[PDB]
Amino acid sequence: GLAQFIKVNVTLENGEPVFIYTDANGQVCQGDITVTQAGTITYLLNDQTLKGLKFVGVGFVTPFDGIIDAVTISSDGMLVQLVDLDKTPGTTKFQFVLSNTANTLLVLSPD
Amino acid sequence: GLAQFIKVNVTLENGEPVFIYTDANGQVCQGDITVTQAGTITYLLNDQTLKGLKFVGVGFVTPFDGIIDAVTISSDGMLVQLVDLDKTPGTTKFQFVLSNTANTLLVLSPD
Amino acid sequence: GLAQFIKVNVTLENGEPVFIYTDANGQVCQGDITVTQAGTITYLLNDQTLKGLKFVGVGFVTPFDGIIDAVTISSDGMLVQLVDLDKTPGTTKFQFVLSNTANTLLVLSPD
Amino acid sequence: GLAQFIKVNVTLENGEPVFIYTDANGQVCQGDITVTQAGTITYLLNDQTLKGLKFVGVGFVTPFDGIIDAVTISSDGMLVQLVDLDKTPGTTKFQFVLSNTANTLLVLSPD
Amino acid sequence: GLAQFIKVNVTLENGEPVFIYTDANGQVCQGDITVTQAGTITYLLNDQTLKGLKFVGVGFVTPFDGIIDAVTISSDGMLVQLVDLDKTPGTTKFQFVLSNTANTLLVLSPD
Amino acid sequence: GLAQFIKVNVTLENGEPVFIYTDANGQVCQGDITVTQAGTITYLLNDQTLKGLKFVGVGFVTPFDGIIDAVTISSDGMLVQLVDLDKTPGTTKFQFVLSNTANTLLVLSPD
Amino acid sequence: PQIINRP
Amino acid sequence: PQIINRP
Amino acid sequence: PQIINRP
Amino acid sequence: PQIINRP
Amino acid sequence: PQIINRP
Amino acid sequence: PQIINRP
Ligand SMILES: [Zn+2]
Ligand SMILES: [Zn+2]
Ligand SMILES: [Zn+2]
Ligand SMILES: [Zn+2]
Ligand SMILES: [Zn+2]
Ligand SMILES: [Zn+2]
Repeated sequence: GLAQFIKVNVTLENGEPVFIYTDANGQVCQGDITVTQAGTITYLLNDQTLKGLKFVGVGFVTPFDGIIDAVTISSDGMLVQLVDLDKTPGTTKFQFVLSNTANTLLVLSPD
Repeated sequence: GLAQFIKVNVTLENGEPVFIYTDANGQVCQGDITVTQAGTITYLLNDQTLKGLKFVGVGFVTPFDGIIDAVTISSDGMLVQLVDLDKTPGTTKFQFVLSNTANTLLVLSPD
Repeated sequence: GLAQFIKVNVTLENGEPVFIYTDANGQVCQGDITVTQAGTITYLLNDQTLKGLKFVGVGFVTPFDGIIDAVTISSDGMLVQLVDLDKTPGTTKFQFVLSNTANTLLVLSPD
Repeated sequence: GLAQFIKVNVTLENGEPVFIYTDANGQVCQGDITVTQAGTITYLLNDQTLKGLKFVGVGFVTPFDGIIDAVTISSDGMLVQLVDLDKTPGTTKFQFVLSNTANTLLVLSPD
Repeated sequence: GLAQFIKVNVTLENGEPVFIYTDANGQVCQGDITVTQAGTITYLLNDQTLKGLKFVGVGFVTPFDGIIDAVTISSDGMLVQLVDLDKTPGTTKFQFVLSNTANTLLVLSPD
Repeated sequence: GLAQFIKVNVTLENGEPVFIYTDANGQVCQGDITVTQAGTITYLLNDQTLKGLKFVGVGFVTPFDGIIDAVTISSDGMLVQLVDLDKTPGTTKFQFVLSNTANTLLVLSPD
Repeated sequence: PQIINRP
Repeated sequence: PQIINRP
Repeated sequence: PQIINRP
Repeated sequence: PQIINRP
Repeated sequence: PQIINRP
Repeated sequence: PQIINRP
């Protein structure tokens, strides 16, 4: 399989989080992966908000669709990985889920 | 303040979760609270999916807007509460965040 | 229902914790709630001990009496809420349970 | 030092927990340790309540008195140990703190 | 990068765990990865011990050598991934670390 | 029983952890306990690495051998205890398992 | 503290 | 859902 | 983001 | 219970 | 380390 | 197991 890597840069604009994805070549993208083989997608948190963001998981409105097989997370909340093991065809949408140190609300990336 | 209570009924349709909110009078609603005073909103999970859903928090795309001050959660994942302490005026949108026992993806209610 | 709010002020006297409850009007009280309808009681931690107190739950010597239906807690340990859903008549006594950063003993409010 | 062992038997009477301590010789006691040297006290949970009790810690109204230096707990909640490392003279009172599977209230042994 | 996948089959022989690694082609191997590019190694637990094994992490006697950059783990303990982000040259040895439901000892794969 | 106490001093040499055990008399030893009666062994972490080490458990390649009955751990990761309750005869080898704040790899003491 | 339920 | 604060 | 599986 | 330390 | 049980 | 990095 292929191991893809995307950096999740989070800044604040007008006091609220903005998610900017950058790829291996440092280019801004939308952090979509059209996947053609079994593999992994690794998302690395670059928190520039001063709000103590940490990944707590990856959320799905259609979590049983089989497009993503599993989610793994590092102990420090700096990395999350999506595993696609069994190549279920189709498309799914997801939102990162993060804790923050300013309040007890979870943070979601846009739908 | 006022303590409001809403039941979060989760069923599966076509294999995927459907969120139906019911109010104190057992009526289906959209589980919105137009709030006029400081208080609490308590959401009670009624999981009818057989997928072992548990609340893990409440997520916000604009988590620093001050509309909701805090989130509390029960140890069994059956209840989450929103606290509105300081009456910040405006509107916010949120999505429930749940774990499940079928896979390691988090479940979100619709955006 | 009614949403009641009490601040749990913790100071140290002679090196040991003292719990002082204050109500909405900033008055010292004993942080008892005679409750007449279904609702919530929200306790807000104001830790002035320098011992890193955080709520970890609410403890009961008679936990199956039905007077309190559920306990919820915020992720930062700054809030705990008691839920009284089904109006079981009677009286119960409880003690706050807190972790601290000085040692690995849990802290209890007086019996 | 001395390693002492006490079994914490929990039964239900009139629907509520009763704590009965038994010593090495299977005798009922009050599970007090007058301690004369540095050592450990190990408490083993024998839950006969059907309420899924697990230790979550040991609580103290005077947690900074130095009589007990540390508390350790097993991953399954079946054991807690008190460590007395530095022989601070005096007396302290404590209450076991337990989770249960029937509700989200913590269980305390009597004050 | 390359995404490699190895199944960690755990059986019991003479009452104790035996770790057998199988590769993509279902062949037994030693579950070593000579790595030539940045990527991921995903380990999938197949627990055949009846002892309720779950991954809790991956342990290293030389954890600061930079050969492996990060470890991620799934919420159910069924997957762990090693991330090699920055291609530090050299060799490292590791042991899987697992919890079990029979006792409170952690399980290690052989050194 | 006997309560034995050993200090686990961790330093760094050539960037990697070194475990030095000291006994009650401040002597360096190998932190082995030949045990002749039921009791406890308490290990106290003295982390001099600046890498934020905390115990997370004690690991065994032969975890079902019965030599050690249980492991307990303090909430701050500064203490772990081995319990030997039922005097199973024989010998076992173990490795401390620690988290660190520099990376997400677990730290093991030598095999 | 104490809670008194008077439904 | 949505929450509307009208203090 | 979105993921598109084209096996 | 109670613990009494008599060093 | 190693533990040796000699009951 | 062992990992060998040959960049
Ligand atoms: Zn799939
Ligand atoms: Zn507000
Ligand atoms: Zn009730
Ligand atoms: Zn002391
Ligand atoms: Zn590296
Ligand atoms: Zn044994």
